[PDB]
Parts: sequence; C-alpha cells; structure tokens
Amino acid sequence: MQVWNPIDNPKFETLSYLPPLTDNQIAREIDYMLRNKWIPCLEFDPSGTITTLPGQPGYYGGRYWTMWKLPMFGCNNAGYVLREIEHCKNAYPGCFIRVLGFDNIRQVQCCAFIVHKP
Amino acid sequence: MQVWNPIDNPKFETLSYLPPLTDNQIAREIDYMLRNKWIPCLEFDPSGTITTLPGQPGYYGGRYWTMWKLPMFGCNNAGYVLREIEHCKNAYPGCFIRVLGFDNIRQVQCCAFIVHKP
Amino acid sequence: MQVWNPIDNPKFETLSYLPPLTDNQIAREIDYMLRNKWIPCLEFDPSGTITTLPGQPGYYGGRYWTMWKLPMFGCNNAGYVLREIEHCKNAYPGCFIRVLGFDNIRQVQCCAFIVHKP
Amino acid sequence: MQVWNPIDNPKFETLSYLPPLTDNQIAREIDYMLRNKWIPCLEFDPSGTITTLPGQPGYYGGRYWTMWKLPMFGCNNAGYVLREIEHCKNAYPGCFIRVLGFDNIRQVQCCAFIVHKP
Repeated sequence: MQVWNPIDNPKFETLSYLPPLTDNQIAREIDYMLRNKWIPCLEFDPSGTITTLPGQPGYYGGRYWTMWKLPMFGCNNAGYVLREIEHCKNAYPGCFIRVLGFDNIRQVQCCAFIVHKP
Repeated sequence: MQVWNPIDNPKFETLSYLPPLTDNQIAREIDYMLRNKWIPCLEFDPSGTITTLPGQPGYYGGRYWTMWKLPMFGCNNAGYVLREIEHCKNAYPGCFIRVLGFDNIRQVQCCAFIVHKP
Repeated sequence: MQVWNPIDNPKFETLSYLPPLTDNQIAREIDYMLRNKWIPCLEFDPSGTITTLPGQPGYYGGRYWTMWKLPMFGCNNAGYVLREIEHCKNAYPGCFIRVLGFDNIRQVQCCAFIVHKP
Repeated sequence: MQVWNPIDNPKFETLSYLPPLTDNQIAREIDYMLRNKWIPCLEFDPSGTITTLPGQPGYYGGRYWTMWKLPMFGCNNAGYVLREIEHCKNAYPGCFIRVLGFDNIRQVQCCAFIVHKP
C-alpha cells in the first residue's frame, strides 16, 4: 500500500503522467503533425490558474495565452520549429511555453504539450 | 471576576475544553469503540478554516479531509491503530490528524478527536 | 490657502477634531454622566474597520466590541472608573478602548469617546 | 518581425505613445488652452487602478481624484500654472499629477495629460 501526495503536486494536461520528455521524443510529435498537413504555432504566459463566476455555467477564466509571432503557413521541415522555440525562451526565461496545431478543414486544434517551465 | 481571552484562541470540537490528552487516555477511547463493533479510520489536512456562500442555507466549505489508506475492516486489537498513527506522523509532520469510527447499520459516524497538531 | 491631507488620516467620531485629551478633562465627562444617573461601561477591540453587503440597505460589519467585565450598577464616585481603565490597559496593551453610558428609561446610549490607542 | 511586450507595460491615456515630454512642449499645450478661453486645474492621487461591479453596466471605480486648491478663474499668463505644479510636487512627491481644462459653455472637459510619476 502506498499513498498519493496531495500537497504541491500540479499537473499540466496531456503527457504529464509519463516520465519527463527528452529532446529526441520532442521531434517525433512534430513529424506526426506534419504528416497530416497541420500548422504549428507557439504561445507563452506567466501563470496558469483558473477562475470562475457565481452562477454562469460553462464560464472559466485563464484559457487564453499570448501568441509568439504568427502561424507557420507552408512549412515542410521540422528544423524551423525547433529553432523558434530557442528564440522564444531567450527573451522570456520566466514563462511557460506550449505548442499547438491547427486543422483548417474542421476548424479545431489537434495537439498541445508543454516544453518549458520557469 | 475573570475575563475570557478573545485573541488567538481556537478550538477543535469535542474534548477540547479538558486538559491535554496523555498516551494512556488515548488507548481507552479505542477499546470503547471496539467493544461496540465499529471500524477505525484516519485523516489529515494542512488547514482548518471554514467558508460560506452568499445565499445558500446549509452550505459550508472545508468539511472533507484526506483519508490515509483505507478503513480497517475486521480489527480486534488496539495495537495496530496506535502503530498506524506513528506511520502517519513521519510522512506529514506539518498537518493535523483525526480519528474516526463507523457504524455500518445506521450509516453514521460515532466519534472524532484530534491527536496531532503542527 | 491651505490643503487638507487625504493620506493616512483616520478619525474616531465624537471629540476627535479637538486637541488631544488630558487627564483632567477626562474626569469631567464622568461627573456629567453621574449627575444624570447613568451607568458606565468599558470595551476593547483590536481593529476598527467597516464592511458592507452587496444589496442590503442598512447593514454594516464591525459595530460590536467586547465588554470588559459588566456594567457598574450603583456607582457614585468617579475614582473607580479611573482605576478600571488602568487594569484594562495592562492586560491588552495593543487594543483600542472606549467608554460608554446607559440610559435605562429610554434604552439608548448617551456617550462614547476613546481613551487609548495602540 | 518584432514582438510587443505584455509584461509590466502600463499606459496613461492621451500622448502616452509618443516619446517623453520635455519642458518646452508643456508650455505649448497651455497657450493653446488659453487661446480658446478655458480654465486650468490640477489633481493628484496615489494609485491608478480600476474596479467594477457584477451586473451594473457603465459603473467603474477609480475615476475621481483630489483637487489641489481651486480652478484658476481669470488667468492670462502661463507662468502661474507652471509655478503651481512645483508647489504641488514638494508636498506630495509620491503621487501622480494631472492637468485639466474646463469649457463653461458646453460644460465638458477639454484636455488631460500627466506631468509627474512616482
């Protein structure tokens, strides 16, 4: 029998229950988005809390982050996405950073995972 | 004439107005729960405050604590409950700890008292 | 022309716009309450702020203080009220203190002023 | 491509997106108010934040400041407005300061800009 820790144990959605992610395993999730013709993007924010309202169902605060430059339309190689992450983290070394993708035919995001923590 | 102190004087429900509890007087409240065929349990939480809501009668926040492992079904000797409290005290030396009992025929708790303070 | 200061300038109701009160001028407001057959009392509290509620007219929080021992029924000399203030000042040297009076025929207070500040 | 900074970048309404203001171009915005027959005034406050209410459209908190002495009725030279700003700066060296103007025929303010920051 073992006990799960309730104090100071935050989580960050998908892939947060596995061992930490290495640099190889990161450029295998981008070649899967490129093989299906999706569009990469980047974001950053200094905090991650959630706020509500008294009597309004389905309203939450803290779901929008700030966009780095613009979506990378017409991209074929995975060596540019990896270089943009390094430019992002040299200017803001005290924020979180997250990677997304875009399906343009169904208009919905397809991926999300964290690559940097403060 | 004497004056009761209003500053920094919290209380913790049953048995809090008596002198502090010794190790002998603790293993006399367990032999009374065992003589009536009840089931022991343990809990712990870092805080103890209470919160309310504007216009909802009978709603309070801060009434659930975290359970240690599981209720001790089929227990006859009082030397195991005393050993589990010591295992609980080494993992979390900065929390409160409470002892409970269960009546399975009327479905209601039967006792509660505090054994450790931060 | 001169300017009235808006920063860090609290006030405490009646008699608070006059120069500070000396020990002589304090035992002249008690002989005026005793000449009309009223009953002295004492109070103390650590804070002095006021709160409200969203949509309830005439509700304010922070209007009750704590009472020292009991009202002084049947008191004729002013040397006891002055001695009780000194007993109150040694037990709680970090609170405010107020002096009250009671009219028992119209059931309403008649006086109030501050004698000690933290 | 360049990125606009989202962290710790407050703004103060009109003329805040231009380079900082020198002493020459502070005595050119007053001769424009004097040529149209308007009335100068001054203000100061220690903070600059805004607050709202749950369900009341068009209500905001933090829109009133404190007035220095009085509006300058019948003023023709711009050397008095410049001297009053210096008297205001020695008494309260930890507040913001604003300059206003008044049109008495349409009853509406005509300008506002900041001249001192903490």
